[PDB]
Amino acid sequence: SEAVIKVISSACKTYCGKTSPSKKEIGAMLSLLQKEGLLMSPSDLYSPGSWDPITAALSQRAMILGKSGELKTWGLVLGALKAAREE
Repeated sequence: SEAVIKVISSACKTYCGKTSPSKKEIGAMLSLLQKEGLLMSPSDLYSPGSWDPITAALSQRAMILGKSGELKTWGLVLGALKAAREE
């Protein structure tokens, strides 16, 4: 799951624009989406269609639990992959 972090760690710097996530966060997110039962692999981040239930899910967890670390990474990592498919 190294190629799934390089494609985002390099793309976010072009999409997010001085607002990319943290290297330690990316690894703490791609692994969460799996256990959460959202995706089966980190490369699934390139699947524009399941972000709906995934985005609303992480947004609800931050509230129920109270934290917002993982969700923060999703909101950013998604801000890039979203503009990717476009252009």
